[PDB]
Amino acid sequence: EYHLMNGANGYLTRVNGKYVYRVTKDPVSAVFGVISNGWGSAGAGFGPQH
Amino acid sequence: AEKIELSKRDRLRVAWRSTFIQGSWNYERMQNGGWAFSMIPAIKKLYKTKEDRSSALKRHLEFFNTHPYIASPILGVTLALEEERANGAEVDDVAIQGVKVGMMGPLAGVGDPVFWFTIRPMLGALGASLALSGNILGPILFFVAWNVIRWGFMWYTQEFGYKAGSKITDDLSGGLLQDITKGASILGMFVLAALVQRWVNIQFAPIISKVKLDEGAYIDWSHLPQGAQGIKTALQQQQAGLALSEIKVTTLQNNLDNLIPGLAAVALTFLCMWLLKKKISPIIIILGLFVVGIVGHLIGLL
Amino acid sequence: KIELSKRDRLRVAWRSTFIQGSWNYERMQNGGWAFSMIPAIKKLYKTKEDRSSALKRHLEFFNTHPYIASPILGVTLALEEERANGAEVDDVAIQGVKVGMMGPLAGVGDPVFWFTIRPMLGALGASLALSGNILGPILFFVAWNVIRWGFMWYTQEFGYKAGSKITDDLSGGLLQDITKGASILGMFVLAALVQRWVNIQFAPIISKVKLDEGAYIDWSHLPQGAQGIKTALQQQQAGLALSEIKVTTLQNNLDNLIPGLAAVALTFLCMWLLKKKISPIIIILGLFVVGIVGHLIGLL
Amino acid sequence: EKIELSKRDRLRVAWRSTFIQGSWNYERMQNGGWAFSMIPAIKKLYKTKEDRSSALKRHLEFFNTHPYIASPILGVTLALEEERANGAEVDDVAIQGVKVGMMGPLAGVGDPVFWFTIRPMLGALGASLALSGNILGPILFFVAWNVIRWGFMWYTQEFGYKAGSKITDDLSGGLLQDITKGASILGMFVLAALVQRWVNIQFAPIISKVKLDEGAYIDWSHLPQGAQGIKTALQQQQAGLALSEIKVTTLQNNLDNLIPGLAAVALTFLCMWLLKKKISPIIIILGLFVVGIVGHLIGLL
Amino acid sequence: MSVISIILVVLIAFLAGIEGILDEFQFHQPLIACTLIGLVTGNLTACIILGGTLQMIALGWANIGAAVAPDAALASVASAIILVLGGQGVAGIPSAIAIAIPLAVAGLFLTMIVRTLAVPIVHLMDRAAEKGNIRSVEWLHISAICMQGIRIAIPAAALLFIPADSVQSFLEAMPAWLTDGMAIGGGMVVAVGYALVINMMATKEVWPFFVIGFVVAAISQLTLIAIGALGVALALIYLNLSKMG
Amino acid sequence: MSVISIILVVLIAFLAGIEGILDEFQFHQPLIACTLIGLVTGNLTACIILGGTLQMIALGWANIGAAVAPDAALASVASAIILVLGGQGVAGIPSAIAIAIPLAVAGLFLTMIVRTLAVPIVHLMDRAAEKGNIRSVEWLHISAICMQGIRIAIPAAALLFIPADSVQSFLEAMPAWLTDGMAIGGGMVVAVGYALVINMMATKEVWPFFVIGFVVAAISQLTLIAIGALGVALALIYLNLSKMGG
Amino acid sequence: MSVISIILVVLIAFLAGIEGILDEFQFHQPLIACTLIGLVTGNLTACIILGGTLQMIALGWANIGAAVAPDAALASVASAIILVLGGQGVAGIPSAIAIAIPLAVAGLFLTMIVRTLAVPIVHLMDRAAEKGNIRSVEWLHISAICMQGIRIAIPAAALLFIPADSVQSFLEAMPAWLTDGMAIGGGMVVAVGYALVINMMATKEVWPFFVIGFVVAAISQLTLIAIGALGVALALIYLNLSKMG
Ligand SMILES: OC[C@H]1O[C@H](O)[C@@H](O)[C@@H](O)[C@@H]1O
Ligand SMILES: OC[C@H]1O[C@H](O)[C@@H](O)[C@@H](O)[C@@H]1O
Ligand SMILES: OC[C@H]1O[C@H](O)[C@@H](O)[C@@H](O)[C@@H]1O
Repeated sequence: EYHLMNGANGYLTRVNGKYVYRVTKDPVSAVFGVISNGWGSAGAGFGPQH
Repeated sequence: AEKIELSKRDRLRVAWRSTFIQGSWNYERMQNGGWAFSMIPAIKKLYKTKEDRSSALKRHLEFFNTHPYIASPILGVTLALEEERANGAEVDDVAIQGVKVGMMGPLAGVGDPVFWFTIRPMLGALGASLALSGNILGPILFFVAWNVIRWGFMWYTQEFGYKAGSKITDDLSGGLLQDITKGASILGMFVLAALVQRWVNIQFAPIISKVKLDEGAYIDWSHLPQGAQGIKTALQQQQAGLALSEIKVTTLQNNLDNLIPGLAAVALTFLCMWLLKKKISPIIIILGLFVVGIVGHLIGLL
Repeated sequence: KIELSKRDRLRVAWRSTFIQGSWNYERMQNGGWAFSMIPAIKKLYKTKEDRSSALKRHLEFFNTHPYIASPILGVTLALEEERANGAEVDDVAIQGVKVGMMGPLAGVGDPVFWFTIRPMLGALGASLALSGNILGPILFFVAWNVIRWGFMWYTQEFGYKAGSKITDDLSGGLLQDITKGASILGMFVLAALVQRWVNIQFAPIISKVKLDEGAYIDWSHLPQGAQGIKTALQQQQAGLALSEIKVTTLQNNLDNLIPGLAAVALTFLCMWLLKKKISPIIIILGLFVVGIVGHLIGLL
Repeated sequence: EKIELSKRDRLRVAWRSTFIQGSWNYERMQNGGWAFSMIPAIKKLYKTKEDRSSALKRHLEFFNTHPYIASPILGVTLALEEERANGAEVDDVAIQGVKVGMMGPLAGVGDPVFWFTIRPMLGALGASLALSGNILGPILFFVAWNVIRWGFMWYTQEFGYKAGSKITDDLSGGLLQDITKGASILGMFVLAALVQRWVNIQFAPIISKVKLDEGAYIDWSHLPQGAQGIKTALQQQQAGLALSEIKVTTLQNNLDNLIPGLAAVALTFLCMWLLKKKISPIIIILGLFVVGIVGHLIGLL
Repeated sequence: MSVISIILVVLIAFLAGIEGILDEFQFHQPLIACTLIGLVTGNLTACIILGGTLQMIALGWANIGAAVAPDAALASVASAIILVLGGQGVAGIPSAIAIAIPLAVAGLFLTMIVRTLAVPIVHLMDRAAEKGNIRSVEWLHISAICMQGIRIAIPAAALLFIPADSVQSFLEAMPAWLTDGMAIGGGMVVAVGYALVINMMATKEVWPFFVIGFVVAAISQLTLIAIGALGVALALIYLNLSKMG
Repeated sequence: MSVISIILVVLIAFLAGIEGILDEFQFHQPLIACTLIGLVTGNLTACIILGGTLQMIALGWANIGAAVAPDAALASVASAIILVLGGQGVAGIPSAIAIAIPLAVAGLFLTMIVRTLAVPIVHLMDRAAEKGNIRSVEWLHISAICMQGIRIAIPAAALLFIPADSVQSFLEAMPAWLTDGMAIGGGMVVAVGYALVINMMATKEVWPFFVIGFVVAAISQLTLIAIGALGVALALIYLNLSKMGG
Repeated sequence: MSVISIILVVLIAFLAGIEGILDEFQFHQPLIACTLIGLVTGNLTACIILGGTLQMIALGWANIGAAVAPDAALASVASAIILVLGGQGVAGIPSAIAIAIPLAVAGLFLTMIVRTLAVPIVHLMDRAAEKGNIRSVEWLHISAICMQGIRIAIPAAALLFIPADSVQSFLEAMPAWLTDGMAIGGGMVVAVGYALVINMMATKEVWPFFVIGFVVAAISQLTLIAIGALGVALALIYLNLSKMG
């Protein structure tokens, strides 16, 4: 129904109340996703920082 | 002999105390205890008799935020400017603050994806590939490589900022500071808008209409050919535009997306901006967001 | 000694809501202007000697956006109040100001009101209305009426306070940045509308081609029982054609250059015809005629 | 005694300038065409063979530029040579100086406007009608392209002949720098688009083949039977359910997840760096073929 | 169904007809006319959705200087009346829209008829102004407004009391050659108004923005509100950069 | 089990707690914390796979400018303690992971409280530096570091003196509508995270770029890298035009 | 099949070869070469569509300063000849395209060898110019043009005079490790020309437009004409804004 949380690979839900973690990404695919998200939000930096 | 030069030992202990730049992390003025902790040996060496150590500490106890690893260049520049200010009156508590605030932003912006989002994930994956097989070599290599890279970067950048001190300053004193600030603000707004649109997830549950579609506007599964050509017919009508079900369901999310996608996200972001401008703590806003999530799920809104 | 109190200006502004309604092809919006100036003519003039002349001068051609016409009314009222006291009869300054700010103000009001504010408010209201919420139409009506009345009253007060001095304000300044930003936004939105709101879809068929035996799904050697479904779906996702006969349309070939090419070509033809001093009624009737004949010959 | 290079000979030169290529070699590119175009001028201006050899050998050296924007250089050279013929102004370096001066910028402003701006639009417009069976497409393409080309050549040649030594002054920082800047902007835009779309370096290694949990694939073994099964599968796919139990991920997918056309721009930048090292494009093209063969051999491509 | 409901729907149709040419209160817009019709006829939520979808369709339908836009007020009123009369309150919205759209034959032409019949009204206004009769001018203006209102009121009243013999004429109009030809000709009559307003504003500096807006209007990823916001942002950036110079 | 192992585990937890805010030696990372706990408690090999899986999950979990990241240190220590307490060294890894991931509700807010309440520490630092005592600052910084280390030292010590199932049982005892509400509330904390920085920099001449960036974020054609490159190019063009006009 | 048709096809191939290097009349472009070949030997529309598809493929295929572009003229002429010879006037167009695309082997290398074979021609031209015999330099230029035409005229005649004959260029010329590698290497040879022309014009002021064009070229929603129009509009806006200072 809902994904309670998603890590670098896969995501976490509850099945019949029990918590399960399902991995749906290869380690190199997880690294690619992490790099893509990190460098796709890098532009939001460089700011005054207060 | 009266120029109180900073020896290699003093710079080395400044770099060593740089490891603790965090630890006294605050919200009102983040990362001040680390700056003072790093500057303590410098003030101890190049200031004496305790008549004005309060002034130097207060100067080095203001707001300062940046990436923990790429902060050594700022420290080297500040050490050079302070040792030059011990004899030559150049920084009247207005140049060092200016250079600090100038390099806080862009240096953090370049250090965040390089270290947290490029080096760290690759090193973690390399270590975990060995760790998944029960090999201590994985974690050992991860630790050693990360420590070597981080310490080497800090020492290299600190030493470079010491030599280039009082030279780097008169490169941002020109038209390179306003330009960098303006470009950074433009790029930051452009990317923050996309981040707000994409990464803020607000999906609305309520369903408005469950109407029955008119005849000829949907795939009538009762009259489909018996196999073989049935799939051909179904796929060709689907490609034409016919619906897959007799009942057409309309959702509030569909209407809000027809207006413009991400409207709820931008409205929530503007509300958060207003609440922060009203001097409300971010902890309160985060707890409130969790509470309204729970309530919205309870009432069927989300 | 004529005062023209705020009540009279309020009455004129209220009557300016009916600037249209007597809309005719010979002299558009000419009756509404006189209707709105009726109370000012009544108050300023007497004994019916110059009332006929006043109605004559205000019954000539005058066409502009209904909402941005309050500045013209205010400047006209200021001129009339000025010439009523002191006998500074002009009969050409009033015409000069009426025609000077009739074209540029229409061109700055048409995009902002008809093509920027109205579609935005309508989409905002329709988003809620499609969910069955009464707040959609209510918000649309309230916001539109508040904006329109506030703009009308503020601009009427502006045009009367300035007076003949507005000719300096005409050479802006603010009126030049507004006329440029509105021009940019209006060109953007009008291009989008021409792309999206003009339907010239053709339906002739260029050719019917039997594809080679590596392109269609070949619904004769397919598996059965939910295996055929999977095979067909994977083949379609790969890129194989649904049917062995490939049908190529003129519309598809035209969209290979840029979508909406016919729409922009037709709109440029319409601009060229309009610049030739051709009434839009003839162009609209001709458009209906060409649509009919294109349907007859199979082009449309 | 003035010769004056009558308009008929200028028309002949402009006509012969259509064959600026044809003797296109790798050593002195487009030089035989330059000499061939200059031949009538050498015939008229010079006589008795005592300096015809010198005039030819001077116009037989390196000359590389866009074929269409070469009429300005042709007219400037015509004016300079005509002026030198009557007045004893032997330079042998002023004409070479202006040739090298106009070699670079004129080619850089002519290549994107003609080959990568006018030609693709004209070709697309012609092909849209050609794809409909209407011969008006190719006819319009031919007529428009040739009219534009001949008009540009004649107008620019006449302008360059008129501004003999004033070419580098009447167009030095005005509508030359403006035309150069606009053409550079348009060419960079269109060339980036062409690099993205026209260069195919699609890799084909398989990163991983993972198995999905019992909430993702369509599960075509417990599907309903008959027309109901097709409906169920169709809406399950529309929901977002995976079509197969195995989720195959390739290197191309991961590369596109960063930005599509990454390999294309990387290869283009590598070619740029190689060219800046003074490596002839023939070696680069042969190397591209070699790496294509090898990459298919090792399965990388 | 009650006589009070009939009076109310006739009255709101008359108001929509007035506002079709007044263009001030927007009572002729579907978002208001459809909901007003539904409010006084019982079913209200079934008409608000119809008004919303019609308003989605009826965006960019402005009257620009003697270039009349199609189906100002008759589309909304007729669709709402048809929907309330025929049942299927929310299920019949596509049918109501499919009957409302081809009203360009009955919605665009008669407004031009009224606008060309208003010329003698203005002639008589000038004739009265010659004698100085102030009251006659306003009387003629009000009568012109009332005639414009009844132009829309009459078809609504015809629709309430259905002339079931009109089925003989529904398909009597020669099919395809007339009905579909007029339907496909009605989808391009907004081009005249768009061309006129583009002629109103055209300079060497704003044509590239027209090109940009035409290009970025590709198939269904950006809503009209997104395009409008993009245009506003581009205009603001251009004005700021112009001020910098 | 043994006492010396208990002090060793507590000390490892303290190191992980201080390095969860220090972020230098990565002693808080699962790859190191889980390995150290497995080494000091006996079974070491069975804890390396736990660290590997948790590090695979925990990539891209870094704090970015007052936007704290979940479960930096507490997840690894709690998972290792749970794994070693309940036996099944190689079979209990999935359960340890499924308990680690929802430990955000106990780690993120836990570090946020100490992070917020460190402000009076710096206030006292300023007050003591008003006179010029270096020792007071050098004492207060270390006390803050140790105080943040206690944040992870305490729950790890408490897990060793509690039944080896309590946290798991508690986590699966939730009303099952609380989890959905928490999930849909955690998808909006990025809103306030971005609101802070938007308030940090926002001017009349950069809001149009916000509008343009919001509009061009349409559904699934342009990647985030492409949007960033577009923003950089637009910024460069704007700067060039501003300089040329001026 | 007629002698006149064969002669005219060979002549058209010769013209395509000449304009392949001349690049002035564009007789080498598919839109013209394919249409002329089709007009000469019966089926004209069938070749017109094929020329249209090839022109859609052959956009951005220009030679830039010793960076030759693939299949300037040989692909179009060979595809037209194979289409007219093999029947299937419109149905065989995808097959003709699939055979024309990997003819880069026969096109690029065959024009490169001719281009390096013209250096001795220019040496003879210099030798003749040294004697002052200006009547021979033009003859050598015409001979070079004629050989550039012949390099494409010959393969067309070879294709015409052989329906299938001995297919060894169809069997052994494709070891299935060389034909596919060469096919995938032929899809990147335009990168050398693109890199050269980008090197020709590149400043820190125009690189952001390169970034914008690269980004805005996402997967299959904007056509190339739209991208070019966007570039022209952006250039005009930039020039107008820069001239304000
Ligand atoms: O713009 C000219 C003006 O002409 C008429 O008065 C009406 O159609 C207005 O809506 C329009 O704005
Ligand atoms: O990016 C700014 C900087 O802020 C804080 O110091 C920490 O969260 C760092 O991890 C972060 O990099
Ligand atoms: O631009 C340099 C120029 O070099 C050669 O002459 C030809 O390839 C031309 O097409 C090219 O334009």
